[PDB]
Amino acid sequence: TQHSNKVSQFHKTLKNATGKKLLKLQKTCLKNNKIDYIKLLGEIATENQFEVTYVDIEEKTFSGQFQCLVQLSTLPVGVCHGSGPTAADAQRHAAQNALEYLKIMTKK
Amino acid sequence: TVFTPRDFQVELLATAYERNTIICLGHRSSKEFIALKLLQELSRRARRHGRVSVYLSCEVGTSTEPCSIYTMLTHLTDLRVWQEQPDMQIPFDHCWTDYHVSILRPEGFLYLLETRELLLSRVELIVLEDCHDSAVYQRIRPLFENHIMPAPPADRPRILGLAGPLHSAGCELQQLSAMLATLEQSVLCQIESASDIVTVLRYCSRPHEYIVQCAPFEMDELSLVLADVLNTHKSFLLDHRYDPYEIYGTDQFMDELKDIPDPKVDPLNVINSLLVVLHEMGPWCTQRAAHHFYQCNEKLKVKTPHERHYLLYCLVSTALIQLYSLCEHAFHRHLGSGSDSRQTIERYSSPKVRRLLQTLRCFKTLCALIYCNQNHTARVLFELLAEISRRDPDLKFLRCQYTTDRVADPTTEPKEAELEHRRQEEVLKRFRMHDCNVLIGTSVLEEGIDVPKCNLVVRWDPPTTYRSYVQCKGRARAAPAYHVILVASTTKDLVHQMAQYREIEQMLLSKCANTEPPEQEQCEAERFSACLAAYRPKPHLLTGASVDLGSAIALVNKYCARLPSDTFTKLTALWRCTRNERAGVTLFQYTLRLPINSPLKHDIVGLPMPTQTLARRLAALQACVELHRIGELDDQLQPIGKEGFRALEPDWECFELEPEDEPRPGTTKGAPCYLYFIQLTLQCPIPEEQNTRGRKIYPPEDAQQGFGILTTKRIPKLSAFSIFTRSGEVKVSLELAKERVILTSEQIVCINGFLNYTFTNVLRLQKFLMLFDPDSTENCVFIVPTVKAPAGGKHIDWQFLELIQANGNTMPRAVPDEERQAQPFDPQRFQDAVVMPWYRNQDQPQYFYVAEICPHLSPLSCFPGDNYRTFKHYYLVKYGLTIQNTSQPLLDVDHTSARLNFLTPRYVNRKGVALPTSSEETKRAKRENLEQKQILVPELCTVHPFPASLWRTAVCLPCILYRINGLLLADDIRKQVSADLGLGRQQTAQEVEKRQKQLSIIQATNANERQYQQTKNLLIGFNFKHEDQKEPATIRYEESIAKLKTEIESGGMLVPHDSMMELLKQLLPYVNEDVLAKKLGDRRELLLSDLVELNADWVARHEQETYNVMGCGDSFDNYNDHHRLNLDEKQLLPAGFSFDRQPDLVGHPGPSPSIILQALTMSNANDGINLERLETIGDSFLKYAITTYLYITYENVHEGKLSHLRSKQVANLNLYRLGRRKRLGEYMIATKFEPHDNWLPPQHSIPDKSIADCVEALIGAYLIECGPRGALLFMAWLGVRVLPITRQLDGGNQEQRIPGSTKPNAENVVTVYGAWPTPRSPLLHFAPNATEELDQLLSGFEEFEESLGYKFRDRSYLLQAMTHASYTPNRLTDCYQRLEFLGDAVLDYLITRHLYEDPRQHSPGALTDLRSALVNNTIFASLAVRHGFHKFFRHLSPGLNDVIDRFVRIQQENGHCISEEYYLLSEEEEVPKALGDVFESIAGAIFLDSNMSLDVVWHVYSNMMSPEIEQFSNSVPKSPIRELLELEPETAKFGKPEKLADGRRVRVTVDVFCKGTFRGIGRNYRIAKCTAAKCALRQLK
Repeated sequence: TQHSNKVSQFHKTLKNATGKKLLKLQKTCLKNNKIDYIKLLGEIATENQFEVTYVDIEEKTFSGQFQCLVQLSTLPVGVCHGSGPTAADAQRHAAQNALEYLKIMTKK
Repeated sequence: TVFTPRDFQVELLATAYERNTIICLGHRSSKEFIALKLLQELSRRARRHGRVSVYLSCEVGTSTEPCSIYTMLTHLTDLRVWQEQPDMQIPFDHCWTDYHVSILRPEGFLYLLETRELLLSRVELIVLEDCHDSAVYQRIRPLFENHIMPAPPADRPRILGLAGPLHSAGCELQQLSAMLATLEQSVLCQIESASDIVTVLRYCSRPHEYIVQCAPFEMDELSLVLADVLNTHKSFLLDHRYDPYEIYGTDQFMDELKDIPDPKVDPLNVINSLLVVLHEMGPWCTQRAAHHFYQCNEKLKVKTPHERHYLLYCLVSTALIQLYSLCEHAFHRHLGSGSDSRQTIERYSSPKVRRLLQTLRCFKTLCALIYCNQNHTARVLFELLAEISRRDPDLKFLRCQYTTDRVADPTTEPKEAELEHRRQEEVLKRFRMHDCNVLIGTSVLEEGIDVPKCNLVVRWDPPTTYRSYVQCKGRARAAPAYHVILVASTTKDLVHQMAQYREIEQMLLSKCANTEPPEQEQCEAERFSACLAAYRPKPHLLTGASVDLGSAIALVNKYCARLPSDTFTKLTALWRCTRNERAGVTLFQYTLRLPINSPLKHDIVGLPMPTQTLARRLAALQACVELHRIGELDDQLQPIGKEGFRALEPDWECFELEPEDEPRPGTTKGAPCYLYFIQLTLQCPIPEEQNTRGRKIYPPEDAQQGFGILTTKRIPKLSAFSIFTRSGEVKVSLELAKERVILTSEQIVCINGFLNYTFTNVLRLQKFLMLFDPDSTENCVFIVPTVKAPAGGKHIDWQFLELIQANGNTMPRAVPDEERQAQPFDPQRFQDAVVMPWYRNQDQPQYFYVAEICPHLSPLSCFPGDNYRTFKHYYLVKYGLTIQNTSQPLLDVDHTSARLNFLTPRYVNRKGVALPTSSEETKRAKRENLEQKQILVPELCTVHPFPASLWRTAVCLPCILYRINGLLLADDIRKQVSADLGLGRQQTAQEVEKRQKQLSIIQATNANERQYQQTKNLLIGFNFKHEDQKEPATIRYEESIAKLKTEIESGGMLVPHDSMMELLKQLLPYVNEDVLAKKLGDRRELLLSDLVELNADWVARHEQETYNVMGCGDSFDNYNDHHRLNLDEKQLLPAGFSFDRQPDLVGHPGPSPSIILQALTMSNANDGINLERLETIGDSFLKYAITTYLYITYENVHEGKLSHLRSKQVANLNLYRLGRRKRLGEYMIATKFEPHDNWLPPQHSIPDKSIADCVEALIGAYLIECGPRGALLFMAWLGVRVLPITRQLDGGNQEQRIPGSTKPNAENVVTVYGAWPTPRSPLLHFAPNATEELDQLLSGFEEFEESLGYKFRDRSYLLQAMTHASYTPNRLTDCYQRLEFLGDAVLDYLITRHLYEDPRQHSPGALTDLRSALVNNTIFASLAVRHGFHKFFRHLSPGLNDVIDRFVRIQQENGHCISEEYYLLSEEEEVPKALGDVFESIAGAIFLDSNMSLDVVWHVYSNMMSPEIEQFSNSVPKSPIRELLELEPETAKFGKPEKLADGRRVRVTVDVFCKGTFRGIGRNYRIAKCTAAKCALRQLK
């Protein structure tokens, strides 16, 4: 029954931040392409005292589309991912999934 | 907590006895059980005609490890058994002639018959294992084709089959009906429905069956976004291409490329499960499920060693974090203040949940069991119901629990499998409290596990097996019961499913033998409920308890369920149906046998009657009448109990409490008097090797002065003993004084002054703080000194007596130097005198002895030491005292013993190394104070007048003054017992551990994992079909299902988702109306005797009746109503260790008071010998004193009532009450041996158990000398009447008084205690040829004759002792559990004496430990198996046979042995009881087959029980571990077992007061406790 306290602690912890980048994320329609998603994710990585770890896949799809994943080194850890036509696009959609996972997480 | 008991798995046995039958059960254990029981039950009929009993199976020959059935039947019942391993040559020598059961393959049976080795007429019973297979059908088809069917029914054996449970065989319904037809025509049998399902459906009523439809979920924002989240994670995980070649790329790890698991399959399980939970139950259910999956998946993160596995498991955990955040906001977006969340809860609940909730709303005694075929589904359903019960005020009245079918694998992780079992335990114990209601199970509660009545049963999953649907139906017992299946347009196929299973039910119940009464017969009973008179044993009581027709079957079922027994034996009534056709009217007639434990064993036959239910009500009414007639029912009509029964009333005299009973009581908290000479003749002097003092030996008879006894009371004759003083071994005898002298008063004053000087200053027994008077009526003992004559006589020495009168104050004082100037010297004066050093410490002087006269010793000689030159210088410097003369030689002195108890007539010289030569209370102190050896001066040592040799005679004898007060009480006990007797006259271990664990687990192999095999084949397999054809019978059910479909669609079942004279005339249409009007009269209610009179009139007017044998009633109703079928269904010896040595009755004095005074000695004093030497025989005699009496007085009452009689009469409270009546505690001494304090020659608080330990101890006094017999007379003196009592008048015999004679009454009635009656055989001859059955049953007992080594006279007590409590086919005798009841006390007494009478002479605590370690029920089972008592026993009860098969596997793969059993004894200072207890029961037979002769039992049992008891004797259980168990006020507490890291080792802690805590390791609890005690002893020396 410990992990109930763990999941509530993590929800309160990543709702306890005071970043304006999170508010800019929340109000903006995040289906927009104008925002620098990988760079903003690195900014929030430097902001909230952890490592964003971009790791590519070693195995392309049956459709030949590249896959990337993002490790959000919190306690517990977030894992997000993206699949894009390039490694840049796979990392872009992976950093995207990281940001709506935070927006899902930071919605108070 | 009541129900309706049947003989389930035993109707199968009955129907397996008459008719060719095929049985359908699930376990393979119950198939082997019913198979073994049927082979032994037909074995007697096989053995008389020398036939061959065959078990046909196809799981034979798979292992050289023995097959299960071969194991069962070779070493668990009577039969010598052969199994054919698949590649032996099948020897033809004696494998069927001198072997009863052959378990064969059907091709082996084909080889056996086609070679003409065996005749089918010599084949008794064949049971065909797993005949529901088509492949087994293919083997058994030519066996019936060539051999079985061409044999005539005159030449046929009995055919039984075993089948998988055909109510869910792997077949559509046309194959099912074709299968039932094909098997019932092929195997020549009848199919049988009866399983536990069929039992709870037959005699518990069927619930109302519903299908309830559920509306689909109406998806919204949150649900669709959750579906988007899960489909996103699913699309990414299926978008993976996983390849360990493309990740690891390790060519050298080909084994590890496949051993590394997929990182996807547990993400697949979690995400598929959350998908399904959303898809059906909803997003709230998905939320709680996802939270619980997060609980387990973070544990899987901790467990995970690899890298991509950790990546994907962290991804799954992140998804769960997400889903909790989405559902948490969307369920908290409704959570404003003043808002109830329950509307949103029910809203996001699917209408599957809402429909469940209105189903639960309809139940404002709720008992709801809810299935679901998934465990986390049960957790989330639990969580919904918990949140509902903690929020909904409508549904606030529930207490909900759950469970799982995920017992973990014990080969890896059993520690939480224990917690799984503990969880199920705590849930069920809260459930059956009658204070808790709602359960949410899984398929763990499907079969095997039994749950009480539970009215509302909701199946979540649509059933895919029959068993779950119908067993959920069966868990709904309490009518009105509601079996509701939920469904969310598959309603068509579910209605079709209930139609399929409904025809499966109606093809079950039609294929029974026994039937339930339909609603018509219920209505007929309801109509006729008042037309028959209410039978009352007390009809005068208006508000008395009544038994009508209607409640009589309930009361007979209660009588069968209130007689107590094992939980492995099932006891129930046995009615049968008999059809009699009279006067154009069909009549059903029920007979009614009560089982063999009840002593009504004659059949009760009913009267003919038009229907089933009315006839059954009448037959059970007859049973209630005759059972109250005998007395097996009481006046209040409940069945008898162990505490609700009282025996015959003059025996109840021992159970009224005492005035001291009305620190809990009963628990552990001038006269010529008699003269004799005390002859002390030295027989063996002390050896010079044992003469550690290095002095001369001083014999007692070298002087001519001795002593004598002068008493007014009689002195008995005793055998000669030997006092072992420091001088050696002295034989002590009493010479008969030829002279008897009249008393002289002043010479008695001389004697008394001499005794005062002796017991004050010589022997010093009379201490201060004292009063004493040696002149009283109670004893007149005068111990006097005499002088031996030169002619051999011993004349009285009045000279020394008057000398001691004038000098009874011989006291050295401050001797002046002038008298020691004048003091002379002579060797004869100190030749044999006592020397007295006067110069220091005069008030408490010490007296020393003369040892050697040395002419070379002088005070002028050199002092042995450089401290002083001479003895003069040494004495003068150290004390300032002057020795007058130094010319004389000096004296060698000897120091006295510092201990009175030097007599102890068996050993003091061997006991002399114990304590350093009387322990030196003063010798070591004085030799420390004087340093150099005591060479003393004759001038400083004056003469004591008591001679040295007379002093050495004086120290052997004394301290008898309380012993004379002690050995009068013992002789008084002898006096009253011979007064009321007639007899007598008035004038490595770690290697061992690993080997036994390996052997135990890997050689059991049929543990409770067989129920798990049933579990893993339970809902999954349900297979096997033969064929189907296109016959119209299939088309027949193609309307029947269809019309059943209409029934399901017309019953309201599917739910849309939005004249008493005519009463008697119908009662008796075959009895004419005129006679009924004659018998009516004013009597409005006809008694049963009236219908008996009508039947007696009618059988007198036609004498030819017809008969009928059908149904669940047995052919074991048998002889007393059948087996002749005559239409009468209307009414009715080594002398070494001899127990019967028996010294002659008249001519023996009785109890010699020596052993009485032994038994009058408390162990609180523990003066050498204590009462505990004989107390342990007393209790273990007194059982066999009482029980045989309490067996033979009440010879036909079931034994558990007698057990309460034993437990109240051999109580320590009971023996304490008896000793209160006899007052022995003041006659016994519980004070220490202190002459100062508690020595009163002419209060000792006693524990209440010790008084009991007193009383039975007295029994030992009579128990060698009289033999066993006369102590019973003492028991007859004691007030427990253990002999049959013959009341008489004054016979007046003149040769002798009769043994057993009592005191003359005031009305001159003479009471004679004759011995027990030579008993009646139990052969209650209701049957004409019961002796023919008595020798029919016991084929094969000549081996039981030779192996046991005893020949019986009449086998009546043996085949009582060969009858289990559930063994109803035998109808001569009772169960064996009356010869338990006497066999336990007989072998208890025999073994307790052979422990006591052993020449090695074990200690009292050793005697208790050797009782509780030499013998328990385990060694009874072990030597039972060694003597083949498995191979000779009879029993018909379920569960017991598989349990004791595992136990005898423990004996098998070990091969009998002593090792495992004495090992478990070593933890015992149990898997069966019954096979242990049989060695008691046969023992009771040889108690009364041989007419109460214990010698017969012992000489028979010796050559069989020798090496075990010499092994337990050579194991030496005589350790100080028992004094470490004692020496414990607070100083040896033992902690609880604490299991260590490996589990197979325990550490036991022992805490010791003010000395610390010690801990010991071991392979279990008990060896750890032993090692902890050994460590406590090793560190506590």
